[PDB]
Amino acid sequence: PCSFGGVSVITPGTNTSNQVAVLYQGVNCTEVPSNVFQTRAGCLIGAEYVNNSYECDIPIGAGICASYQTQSIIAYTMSLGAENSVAYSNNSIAIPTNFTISVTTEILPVSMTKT
Amino acid sequence: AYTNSFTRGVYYPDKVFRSSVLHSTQDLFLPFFSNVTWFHNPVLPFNDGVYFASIEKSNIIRGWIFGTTLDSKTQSLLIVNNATNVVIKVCEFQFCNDPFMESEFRVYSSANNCTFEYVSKNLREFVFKNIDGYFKIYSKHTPIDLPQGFSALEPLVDLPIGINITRFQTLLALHRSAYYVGYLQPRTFLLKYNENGTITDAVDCALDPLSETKCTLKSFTVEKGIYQTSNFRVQPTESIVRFPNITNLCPFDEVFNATRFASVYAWNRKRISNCVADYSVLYNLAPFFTFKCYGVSPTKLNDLCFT
Amino acid sequence: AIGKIQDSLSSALGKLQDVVNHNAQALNTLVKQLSSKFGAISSVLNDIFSRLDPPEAEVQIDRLITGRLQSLQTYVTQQLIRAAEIRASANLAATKMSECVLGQSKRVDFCGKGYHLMSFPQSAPHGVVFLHVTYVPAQEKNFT
Amino acid sequence: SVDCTMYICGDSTECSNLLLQYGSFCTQLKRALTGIAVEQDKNTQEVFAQVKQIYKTPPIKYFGGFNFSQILPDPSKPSKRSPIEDLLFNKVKFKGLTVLPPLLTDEMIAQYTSALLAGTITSGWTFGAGPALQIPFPMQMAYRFNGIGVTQNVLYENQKLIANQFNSAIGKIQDSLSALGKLQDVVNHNAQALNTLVKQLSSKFGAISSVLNDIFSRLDPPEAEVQIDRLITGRLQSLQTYVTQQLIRAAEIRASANLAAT
Amino acid sequence: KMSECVLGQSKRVDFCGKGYHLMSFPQSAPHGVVFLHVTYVPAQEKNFT
Amino acid sequence: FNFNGLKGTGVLTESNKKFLPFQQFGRDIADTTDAVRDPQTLEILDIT
Ligand SMILES: *[C@@H]1O[C@H](CO)[C@@H](O[C@@H]2O[C@H](CO)[C@@H](O)[C@H](O)[C@H]2NC(C)=O)[C@H](O)[C@H]1NC(C)=O
Ligand SMILES: *[C@@H]1O[C@H](CO)[C@@H](O[C@@H]2O[C@H](CO)[C@@H](O)[C@H](O)[C@H]2NC(C)=O)[C@H](O)[C@H]1NC(C)=O
Ligand SMILES: *[C@@H]1O[C@H](CO)[C@@H](O[C@@H]2O[C@H](CO)[C@@H](O)[C@H](O)[C@H]2NC(C)=O)[C@H](O)[C@H]1NC(C)=O
Ligand SMILES: *[C@@H]1O[C@H](CO)[C@@H](O[C@@H]2O[C@H](CO)[C@@H](O)[C@H](O)[C@H]2NC(C)=O)[C@H](O)[C@H]1NC(C)=O
Ligand SMILES: *[C@@H]1O[C@H](CO)[C@@H](O[C@@H]2O[C@H](CO)[C@@H](O)[C@H](O)[C@H]2NC(C)=O)[C@H](O)[C@H]1NC(C)=O
Ligand SMILES: *[C@@H]1O[C@H](CO)[C@@H](O[C@@H]2O[C@H](CO)[C@@H](O)[C@H](O)[C@H]2NC(C)=O)[C@H](O)[C@H]1NC(C)=O
Ligand SMILES: *[C@@H]1O[C@H](CO)[C@@H](O)[C@H](O)[C@H]1NC(C)=O
Ligand SMILES: *[C@@H]1O[C@H](CO)[C@@H](O)[C@H](O)[C@H]1NC(C)=O
Ligand SMILES: *[C@@H]1O[C@H](CO)[C@@H](O)[C@H](O)[C@H]1NC(C)=O
Ligand SMILES: *[C@@H]1O[C@H](CO)[C@@H](O)[C@H](O)[C@H]1NC(C)=O
Ligand SMILES: *[C@@H]1O[C@H](CO)[C@@H](O)[C@H](O)[C@H]1NC(C)=O
Ligand SMILES: *[C@@H]1O[C@H](CO)[C@@H](O)[C@H](O)[C@H]1NC(C)=O
Ligand SMILES: *[C@@H]1O[C@H](CO)[C@@H](O)[C@H](O)[C@H]1NC(C)=O
Ligand SMILES: *[C@@H]1O[C@H](CO)[C@@H](O)[C@H](O)[C@H]1NC(C)=O
Ligand SMILES: *[C@@H]1O[C@H](CO)[C@@H](O)[C@H](O)[C@H]1NC(C)=O
Repeated sequence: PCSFGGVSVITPGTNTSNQVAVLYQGVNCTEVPSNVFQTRAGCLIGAEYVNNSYECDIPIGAGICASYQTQSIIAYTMSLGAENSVAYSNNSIAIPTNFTISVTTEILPVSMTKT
Repeated sequence: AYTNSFTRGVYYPDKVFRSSVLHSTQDLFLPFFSNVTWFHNPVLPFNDGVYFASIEKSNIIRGWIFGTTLDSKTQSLLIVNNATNVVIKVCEFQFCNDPFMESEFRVYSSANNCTFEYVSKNLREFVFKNIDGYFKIYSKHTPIDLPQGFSALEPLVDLPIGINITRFQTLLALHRSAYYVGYLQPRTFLLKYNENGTITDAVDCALDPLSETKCTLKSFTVEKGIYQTSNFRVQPTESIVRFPNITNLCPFDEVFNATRFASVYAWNRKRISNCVADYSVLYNLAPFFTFKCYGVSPTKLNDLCFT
Repeated sequence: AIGKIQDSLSSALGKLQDVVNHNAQALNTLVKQLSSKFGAISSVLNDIFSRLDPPEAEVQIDRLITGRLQSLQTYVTQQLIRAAEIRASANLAATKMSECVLGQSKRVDFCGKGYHLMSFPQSAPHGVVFLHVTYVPAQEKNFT
Repeated sequence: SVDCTMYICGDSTECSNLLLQYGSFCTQLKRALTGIAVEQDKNTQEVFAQVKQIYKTPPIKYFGGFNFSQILPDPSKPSKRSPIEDLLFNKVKFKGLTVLPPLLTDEMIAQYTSALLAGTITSGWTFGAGPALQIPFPMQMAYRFNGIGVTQNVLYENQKLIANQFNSAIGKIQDSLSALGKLQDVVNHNAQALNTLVKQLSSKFGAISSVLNDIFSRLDPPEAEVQIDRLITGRLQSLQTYVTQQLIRAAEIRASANLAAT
Repeated sequence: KMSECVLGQSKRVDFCGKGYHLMSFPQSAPHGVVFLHVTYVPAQEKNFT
Repeated sequence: FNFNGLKGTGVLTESNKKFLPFQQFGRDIADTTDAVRDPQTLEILDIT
């Protein structure tokens, strides 16, 4: 077949900028017809790929997200979280000496409109 | 010279009042950020409607002429406006090759078979279009290279003429004692109406990506995210028709032009193979042939094949 | 900590807004189907019963009935599918009402984050908001 | 994701003007399928992304005897899966149809699982309510027996016996594997709906033919519009059947993801 | 409910009947199951300082 | 009622809309006629 696929537009929101990047879904970057980046989800044009790792903002797929940070538009691989190393040993314990009372909310829908 | 339009050639697509409703319409418009020719004159093409702007406090432009040949032997439009008011007239004319006390109107010398009569700095915009035999004119006069802004144009007249147009020219007042020409294309816009019923903004839905996102979402403010707006389809080039060989004409002659046909009880069957039939040889001979095809016509299968 | 809730909400009710908006979009989509031909000469009955004889107009009316019936039957099926989801959500809200407000739960991450102390309900337009009060330890030291 | 225009019409352009005459059925299909596509990534985040930081075990990896090597990652692998996870993954384009990739790769999911394992083995359940508080593992097991009404000396005086018996009991799990029919059924149900959706294009539905180009080749427009409209209706019904079942089946996997997250 | 109300004692409020759960007994029905929930309910409170 | 081609049913009442000086009737969102102008008296009337 003569390559087909969806085209999606990545936008930071018109209240931030009017810059945009375009993803050609499962299209090889040699059969599209600057910043051209090949991802397992398709060919991404108009965003620069960096080697840092941030929290995901606009999800593209296969671990890759986009953000408006560096301004400009970039792509990158998400960060799952920090890195904690517990000082484990066979005779050490940690015990709290203080505490805080915390308050959170949860919202749940119960009904809909009767038509 | 050429100039760059910005958002120009937007007119009210129809009657019908309306309030805050990002309405979607398909019609003939002047594309945003287009290439508009500039003139300071020669017959120009028509092809499908015309955008025509100009700037000048005095009135140098003294009407237009439209039609197919801009000559006699066929009907044409003539629209003039002296210091009184607009006078449209539709006759067969004979136009001067250079048409133009305070006495004037040496434009034509013939007015035969008239089928319509009518009598009655600064930016003067016009849109001319001709659809289903109707010659419509949109216009607006707003007092002050074109500037930058948005303003929708209102219909003025609608003339059920029927006349075809393929070319037009312009008329100017000479010295004895500047205008624009755009063209319209089939495009899609998303038009914003205010509560007074006027068009205040528009989005060209075939301009850039962002605009396609606004049009698909039906909004002028897009929130951060990723939106599917369209599709990518590679297109094929060239038409390669292969075959092994062989050639000859199908002997239909010996079937239709036979001296004697069989009796129906003992009907005769000629099998056809390995030939090229021009089924268009048939159909002809109109006085008593009758053709009655079941499953297809006689035009479409001439580009078909069977075992 | 209660005084901060007002800032967190005012700067949040997405689960309630989406269910109202989604249903409105489906109802408007139903109305927009009354302006389609569905394979007919027109969409207006005053044109089908005015330029056709009775034996010819019946065929065009059936095309409109089939198209509009199909659209209305799709509308109602999709509401049955969404109705099961709001009912499941209401069953979860009813379970948390008993176990988070009328008791103290030990279930992990069921009545907030931390160690459950108490919860207070607040009504919302088409749902319920729970205020969860939890105990969280802080400032640990190591010992042997 | 299904391309409505390419599924029904298919390449032809005379068809596109006819398909526009049925209203917004193709918009409804895209909206319905996008709802499913967004929820399927959220399902995974709610089951696995329940940890703030990525925890690691200490180099020594010797927790008072208990031997967890069959569930911790294998450093001598490109994928960093555990020995048991390697067994678990060893048992399980068309005419406008496409399959989108997941947002989270399976490496990223493995990193959530190793963080849950490293948090639990070193701090028990304290890291899920606040800061991770270290305690020796043998003492963690003794608290867990206390929670079920067994006095804590039963572990401390029999620590070696419980650790050795555990190590064999977990070791038997691989033998039972080298089960996952619930995971293969999910794959089968979608494969069957995609194989059926494509096969339904070779049906005439009572028309002269099943190909929108052949109709024109051997028939005039007045009659070809009727024949193509029949095929369009039939294949449009196919898409409505497909999307309705995906919504009903996505509610079932969502209920399962809620149970797994709980 | 069969596991948590009949094969054990639950602390989940209102899950196994109204009151403090003690025990449950199943009964069969034509296309379902009927649970008999036995609960403890306090009565006759007095005032104290 | 019939207003020079516009065929419909409903109650006619004085409106408070303001058409442009070339528009005959108005439509609401979802494109259904909800106001007309009387050809003779040039007044806008709502159709409920
Ligand atoms: C518990 O004690 C340990 C040391 O026994 C502390 O962990 C070390 O902290 C320093 C920074 O203060 C790091 O540079 C070391 O790498 C840590 N060691 C290990 C093995 O991770 C720890 O901070 C103490 N915990 C508390 C709560 O005070
Ligand atoms: C436990 O932590 C709290 C803070 O979370 C401490 O209370 C604070 O004490 C400081 C110093 O006196 C005050 O400036 C703050 O106003 C206090 N906060 C509040 C909310 O009252 C408390 O002293 C700590 N307890 C111990 C034993 O150290
Ligand atoms: C179609 O016609 C061509 C031309 O006559 C045939 O080509 C011949 O093929 C044979 C076998 O390879 C050669 O020995 C001849 O020299 C070819 N002729 C020429 C002029 O090149 C071809 O075989 C024909 N195809 C079929 C299926 O009969
Ligand atoms: C944890 O268990 C594994 C087996 O599941 C142990 O690794 C095996 O050890 C035996 C000897 O006891 C060797 O013959 C095998 O070749 C080992 N397997 C592998 C894959 O290396 C491991 O030693 C145990 N760990 C501890 C600390 O006892
Ligand atoms: C405990 O004492 C209170 C008063 O402190 C009693 O309250 C009474 O409540 C009834 C309604 O139930 C009122 O009509 C009376 O006026 C109240 N009495 C007084 C003195 O205020 C309450 O009934 C007592 N509880 C029990 C269980 O006896
Ligand atoms: C249509 O004709 C009627 C008369 O038949 C016009 O009614 C007049 O309206 C003006 C106000 O606009 C009044 O002052 C006159 O008294 C009315 N005449 C009568 C006889 O009632 C009406 O204006 C005409 N419409 C248009 C658009 O010209
Ligand atoms: C959106 O625009 C408003 C002004 O209209 C501004 O106050 C607000 O900060 C903007 N939001 C973002 C995210 O930029
Ligand atoms: C695109 O094609 C080139 C060869 O032209 C190939 O090397 C490359 O791997 C292809 N990309 C993808 C994503 O398949
Ligand atoms: C990212 O790092 C790799 C090596 O890990 C390097 O080859 C590549 O050039 C880097 N990318 C950029 C944009 O610097
Ligand atoms: C318009 O097109 C002409 C060629 O037809 C070109 O010479 C000219 O530069 C163009 N104008 C602009 C503004 O691009
Ligand atoms: C204005 O031009 C028209 C052209 O037909 C003419 O009939 C009319 O007499 C002119 N008016 C004056 C005052 O010359
Ligand atoms: C148009 O005028 C010519 C004479 O110039 C005449 O022969 C012809 O009949 C006229 N056409 C009509 C439709 O009157
Ligand atoms: C206009 O010209 C076209 C050919 O370009 C012709 O088919 C059509 O009949 C003409 N229209 C009128 C009103 O004469
Ligand atoms: C035109 O619109 C403006 C802005 O909404 C409004 O203030 C004004 O009253 C309107 N004019 C009329 C005549 O309705
Ligand atoms: C045979 O058919 C051809 C084409 O229709 C015609 O020219 C010819 O006159 C026919 N022959 C006889 C004898 O009628």
